[PDB]
Amino acid sequence: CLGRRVVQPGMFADYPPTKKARVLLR
Amino acid sequence: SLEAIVQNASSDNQGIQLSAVQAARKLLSSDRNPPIDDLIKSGILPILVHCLERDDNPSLQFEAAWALTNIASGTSEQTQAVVQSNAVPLFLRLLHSPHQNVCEQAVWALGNIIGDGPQCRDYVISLGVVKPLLSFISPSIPITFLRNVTWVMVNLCRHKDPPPPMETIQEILPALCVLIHHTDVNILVDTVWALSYLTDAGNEQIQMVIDSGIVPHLVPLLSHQEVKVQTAALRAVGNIVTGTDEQTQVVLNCDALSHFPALLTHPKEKINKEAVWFLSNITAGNQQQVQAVIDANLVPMIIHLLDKGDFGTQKEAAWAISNLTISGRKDQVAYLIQQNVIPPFCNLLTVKDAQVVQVVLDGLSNILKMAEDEAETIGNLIEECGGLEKIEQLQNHENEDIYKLAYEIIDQFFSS
Repeated sequence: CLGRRVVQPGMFADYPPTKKARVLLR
Repeated sequence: SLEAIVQNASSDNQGIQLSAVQAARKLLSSDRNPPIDDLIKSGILPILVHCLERDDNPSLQFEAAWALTNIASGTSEQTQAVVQSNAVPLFLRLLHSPHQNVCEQAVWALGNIIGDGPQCRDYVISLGVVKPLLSFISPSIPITFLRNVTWVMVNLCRHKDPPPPMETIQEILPALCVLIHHTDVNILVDTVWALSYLTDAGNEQIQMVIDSGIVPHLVPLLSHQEVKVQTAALRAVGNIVTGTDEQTQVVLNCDALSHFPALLTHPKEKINKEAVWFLSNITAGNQQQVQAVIDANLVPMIIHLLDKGDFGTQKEAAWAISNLTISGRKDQVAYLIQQNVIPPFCNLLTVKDAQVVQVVLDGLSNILKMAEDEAETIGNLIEECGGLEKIEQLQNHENEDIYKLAYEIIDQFFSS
């Protein structure tokens, strides 16, 4: 059915990570 | 060994404690495959949490916070082990430490905990993390710390089941209005992503975002030099224009459509697809918003992407075309016809994606229904390019809705 749609799968796949480890020397 | 490390970390001599905690931290922060499960099983979590209480030894607090940060950066079960050992109230305490590095590492650890999910987030929120977190935003904050603060704000905004409390959004939004002016790429990308997570949360959240006055500062980021900013902005404002005509119009009044030529022609196909999604959410509005799209000289670019783009962009362009027919006037649809929309529109009728087929058929149906006299001419164009043969074939499509509509169209317009 026609009309506005929310963000679709596969769009903006480069989201900021939910979790980050602190790595020595990185 | 882990046994010795745990033993020495339980010690009452804080020099030995510190050495052992640092050894655990080293195990946890040397590569990207830390042995989190082994360190949890060894029983170190309560010891690290206890180390967080040592105001007399900031080094021990910092190293324990670092170890716990990395444990919490793992799977939900590992983050939850950190939460279960009562780490959160002690991290909140460390947020008011006089030593900057202790504060920063506590912010980081809380970021991982908050990132695990909405229930963890809401636990941390209920204990009062937001105001202390935001209090670090001042001219003297180091840029690395500010990047961590903004990432934590992303994590506070992003989960939807449930979304963050309204009070938390009201506290966060003024900080985002401050940070959207930063020129550090990392901070700006994370700020715009947090905004996008708010604008995807519902009409009420969208209205909160609009009422904050930030949209005029968000829209121009569609033409930022950094493509990561551009795509984050595309997501934030695109979510806005998924809402009502009035909210969409708030976005259009900032000259949004001006920024889209450089996005429809972008070398990256994913950007073309996202831009066309945005535009399809514009063409689904009222006649004035359809006309905004037309007046911006965007339709030929949309039709070119419908014809020659990758299949994902073609799908989004099929949506944009068909959505134009919802409230578009006969003269607007006529403009589309003038621009050779029919051949590529119809070419999309043989794809495997049933949703695209349905969208195209609905659009053609609305186009024919709208044209009172020109119906015969438009039918001649549909036949010319092979579209009619494609509809006839769709009569034998697996999908109920598709073949029903194919019958309807043929009967109502190709049976004279």
